[PDB]
Amino acid sequence: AQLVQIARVVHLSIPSSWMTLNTGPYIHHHAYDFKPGITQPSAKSRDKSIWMSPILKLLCTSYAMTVAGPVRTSIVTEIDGSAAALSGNLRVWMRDV
Amino acid sequence: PILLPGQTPFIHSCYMPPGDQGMFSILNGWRDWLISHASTTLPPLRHNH
Amino acid sequence: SYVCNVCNARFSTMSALSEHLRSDHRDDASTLLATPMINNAIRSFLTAWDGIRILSPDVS
Amino acid sequence: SYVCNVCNARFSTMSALSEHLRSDHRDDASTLLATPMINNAIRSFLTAWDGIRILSPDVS
Amino acid sequence: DHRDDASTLLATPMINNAIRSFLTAWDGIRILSPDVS
Amino acid sequence: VEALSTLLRSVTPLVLDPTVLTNAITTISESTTQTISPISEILRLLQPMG
Amino acid sequence: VEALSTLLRSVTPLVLDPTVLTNAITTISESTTQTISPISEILRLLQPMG
Ligand SMILES: [Zn+2]
Ligand SMILES: [Zn+2]
Repeated sequence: AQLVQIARVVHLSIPSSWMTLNTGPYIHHHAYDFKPGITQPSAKSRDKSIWMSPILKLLCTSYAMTVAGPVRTSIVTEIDGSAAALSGNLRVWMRDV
Repeated sequence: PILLPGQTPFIHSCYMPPGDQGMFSILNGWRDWLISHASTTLPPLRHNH
Repeated sequence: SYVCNVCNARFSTMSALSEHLRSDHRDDASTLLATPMINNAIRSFLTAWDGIRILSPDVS
Repeated sequence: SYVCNVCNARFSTMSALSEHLRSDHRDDASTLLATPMINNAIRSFLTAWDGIRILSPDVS
Repeated sequence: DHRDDASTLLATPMINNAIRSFLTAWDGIRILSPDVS
Repeated sequence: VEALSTLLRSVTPLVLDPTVLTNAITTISESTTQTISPISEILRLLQPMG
Repeated sequence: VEALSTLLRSVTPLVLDPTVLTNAITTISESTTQTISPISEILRLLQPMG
């Protein structure tokens, strides 16, 4: 599965306005969901990263595209709750709908 | 939006995504000012968030 | 002047208040020692054994 | 009126505040301020632009 | 200060679902009461 | 027996700290991929009944 | 002692850059499934008052 293919499972899609830009590689290797030297370890997605990382990358690139000016590297720095708690709640919501 | 309270006008690009994504990105940038300002202006809520 | 809501200290600028809110009344550093799946168990254990609490050297 | 939420100075217009932010707090990193960071990013952008033509100049 | 901030799912749902279904399926095998017997 | 037990507790330099046990146990690393974690298990068992 | 220390710091070609150590450390690969990462701990030890 591709990044967007899996990220759409929670209705995270690509805006039509982006369809004229080469966003692929940026989302692939410029939106760090876990930079070792910056992220707090609490945000470490661990094994669920296989399906967690695309979601975080989509959120990161969305924020980066939001601000004006040149495109900058996007990095997750912290999740207030543990990444495990976030994954658990997401699984609950996925099961609910 | 053109200008939020406490911010500077024209800092949001047109490529801002619609829907929840746009909301999240806006709030993420706006986070710290809101939290600090709320503390000064309003009494604290009754149990942790 | 700008003020806190927990310790209710006062600050000359909003920026100084923000960093205080991000540093004083935040979570403790010891929480980061282990995974939540363990920390909850640790918390349960300590709460369970609170009855063994040592009495103050005044009642004795 | 408007306040510079870092140095706590007051200003009559958003223009005056914005000019103060660009000029005075040119290198600050407080999260409450955005514009100095973007300007800093633009400066990085230009430096990369130099790296382009420095190994690919323009001929007449 | 805290009320429910420690609340999540605290066990693997797959195992519990498998367990719960299994017990329910074999629930018909259970014993009779001495009155009925 | 109760009276003597209280007296002993009242006067003694010995102190019991459950934290010391938790600190020692939690030093051990293990994979998060196993369905069963002994560390969680023992901490659940150690608790007093009643 | 403060006087001499400031004088020393005033004139010295030596420069202390904390980043070099973190870069040398953080780049070490490790499995994410272990419950304790020594990298995080050692960072947490020398990070305070950085
Ligand atoms: Zn405070
Ligand atoms: Zn200022």
